Amino acid sequence: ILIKLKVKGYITTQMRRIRNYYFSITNYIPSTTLRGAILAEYYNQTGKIDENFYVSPAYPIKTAPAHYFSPAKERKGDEFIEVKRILEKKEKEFEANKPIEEIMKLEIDGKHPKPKIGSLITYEGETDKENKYREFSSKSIIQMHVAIDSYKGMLFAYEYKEFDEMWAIASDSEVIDTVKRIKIGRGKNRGNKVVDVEKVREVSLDQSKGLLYCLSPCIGSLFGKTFFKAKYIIGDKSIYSGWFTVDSFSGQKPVFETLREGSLVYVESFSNEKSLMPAGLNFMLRISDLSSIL
RNA sequence: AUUGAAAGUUUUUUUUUUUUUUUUUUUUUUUUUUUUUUUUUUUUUUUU
Repeated sequence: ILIKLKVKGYITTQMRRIRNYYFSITNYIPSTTLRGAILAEYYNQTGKIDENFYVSPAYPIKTAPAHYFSPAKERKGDEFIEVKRILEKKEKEFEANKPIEEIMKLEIDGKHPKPKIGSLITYEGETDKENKYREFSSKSIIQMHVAIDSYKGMLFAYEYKEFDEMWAIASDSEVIDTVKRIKIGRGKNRGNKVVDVEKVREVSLDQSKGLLYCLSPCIGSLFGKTFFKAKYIIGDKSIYSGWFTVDSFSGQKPVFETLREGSLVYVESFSNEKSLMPAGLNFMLRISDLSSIL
């Protein structure tokens, strides 16, 4: 199921507390934060919360994290290209005994590109088989505040981010039906401008064996709980600081490093354990190209 | 129930002082109140 967020306002994101300041880190909005906001709205409306809810991280509309096979033609530019139906043209021979070092040959032409896995990329145009793309840059501001009882005693600062329409995939539930606007950010009761959630057409994506684009920061296994095994993993390491309930005591702030978002992993088998989509991770999917947003 | 939270960018400061729209500039120069008109006509210093 697809959702739409007509944000068009200044909101915050992952903060890096420094002394007493706060700084923007992720140019996008992480699934955990969204899920927390959407569940807080449910709690406000009713209070009965459910942990079976999963929502993909939202990204600016018509944008997507970058993967390895979507590099930038310039070593310092922001213009990205890739082949139509690349993953079908890629993969495939993964069934065959084809050397991976030969598989990841990006020298389609002279002056071969350099990729930046996990960056916000905006679709641009057709341009025959090689689709035009552009890196996404957002607007940020600084909001500093004073502390009084008439007379200053301390100081604080914040960094807000400007976003256009936002899109994300969630779980089919009445929660989104009964929730319309969600306070999002570090300061939920101070600093929000405008927020809303729009339901749109249902989305049916298939998760099965084969090369899959890990939208969320996937993790192969945790605490020995094996989720899936991958032939070859292409991406980057990430650090996860989120929330998950294990029913009984405790169940907050579990820190476990993971794969960076947009990493390419060739998984050939899964497991039937407690899926980590509600924990905001493991939102892989099979796509023909980045045009899967359509 | 967002990793997560709660702080007014606030107090405080007069756009104020110095400077006269001032000096010089005669409402005067010229023009005869003259010009035609007889203080005139009528009347016995006088009678019974």
